[PDB]
Amino acid sequence: ATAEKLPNIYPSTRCKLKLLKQEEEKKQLEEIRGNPLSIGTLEEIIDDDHAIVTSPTMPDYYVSILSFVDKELLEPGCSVLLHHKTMSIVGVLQDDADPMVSVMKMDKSPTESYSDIGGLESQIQEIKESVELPLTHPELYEEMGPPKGVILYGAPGTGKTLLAKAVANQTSATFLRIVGSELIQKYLGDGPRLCRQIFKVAGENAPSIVFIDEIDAIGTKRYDSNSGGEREIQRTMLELLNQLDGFDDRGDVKVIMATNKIETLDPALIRPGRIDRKILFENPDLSTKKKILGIHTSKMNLSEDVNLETLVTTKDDLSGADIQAMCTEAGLLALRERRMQVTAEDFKQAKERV
Amino acid sequence: NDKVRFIKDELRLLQEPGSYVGEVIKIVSDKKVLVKVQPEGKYIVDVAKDI
Repeated sequence: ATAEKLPNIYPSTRCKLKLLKQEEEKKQLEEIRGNPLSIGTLEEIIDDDHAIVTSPTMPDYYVSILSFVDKELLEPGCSVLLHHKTMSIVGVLQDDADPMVSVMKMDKSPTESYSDIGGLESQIQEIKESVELPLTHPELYEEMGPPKGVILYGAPGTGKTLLAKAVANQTSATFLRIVGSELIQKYLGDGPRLCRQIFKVAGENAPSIVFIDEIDAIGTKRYDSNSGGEREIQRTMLELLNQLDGFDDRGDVKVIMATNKIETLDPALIRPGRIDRKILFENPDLSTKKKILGIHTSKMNLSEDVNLETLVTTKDDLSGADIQAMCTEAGLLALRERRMQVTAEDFKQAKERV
Repeated sequence: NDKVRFIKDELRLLQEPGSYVGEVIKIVSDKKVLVKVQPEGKYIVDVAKDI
């Protein structure tokens, strides 16, 4: 019943919304603008209430806004309403788009939740406390403050990758995942711009979760700045460091570091007092493995021949992925068996393969 | 008579300024489509009422 009343309520809202007298006045304000008008890009600004512009055809005319909307709403080098006469700024014009930055996984409150990934919790506190904790922002207030970022280690797809979005999901900020090998280019200086573009986003879309994976390459100080040593290595990293060592947060924009090559990196690349956090994924001990086991093992359908301990003890200290991985091809064997309920044998097989 | 008007019909359109193709950059709420003509640059311009 009330659904009807709810629907028309939604409807009446649409009406008033569309109802934006003022309409004429608004149209009067449109009837001002005339039409059709001309796109054109900003360049600089003065209080002049005249400013000149930028065009692909490149007329650049010194022009006023039609003033109700604002100059300060916009930045130099931005497309603006222009007439076709003088290309008069008609007002605030987006120039919305900018849907690109260098190489990233563009995602927010991502799929991975710490529940999902198999129990890693011992280090989840690390990532939770350093980030998720100030993400609540409540206690961190009294805490007086929160580190910048963390450093993952161990294996991706179990420790490194799975954890990565866990708190990223949990805090529900903008999770930005990248690889340094997803930077460069071998050329000099946009590696920074890559970061910049990223940091543009990072600065822009805050809160966000910065992620970084496998700095094997852009991060190695070597011993030398010369004799074949590619500047861009440091040249990038330093700038990445500049925005890194130029920012830590109280719980807004959070960083993640995922890689196995550790001291390839500068100490201030960590800059303790800022990055306090090393996550390192290990082979989960039989219990902790069992912790992840029961998760992925059970979520895999199977026949009661299967047992965790049947799998648990038989193991070499696998990765928490190999859990998944054994579990993975395990059913694949049952698929090669063309069955929907997996035996215990496939598991041992699938593991002793993988 | 079908012919006549028809043969006559072409006579008008022979008078034309031109017809601009365009490459739409986008639209906005304004109902002025935001466009870069291919040889020209970008203009944000109104649409036909029929669309």
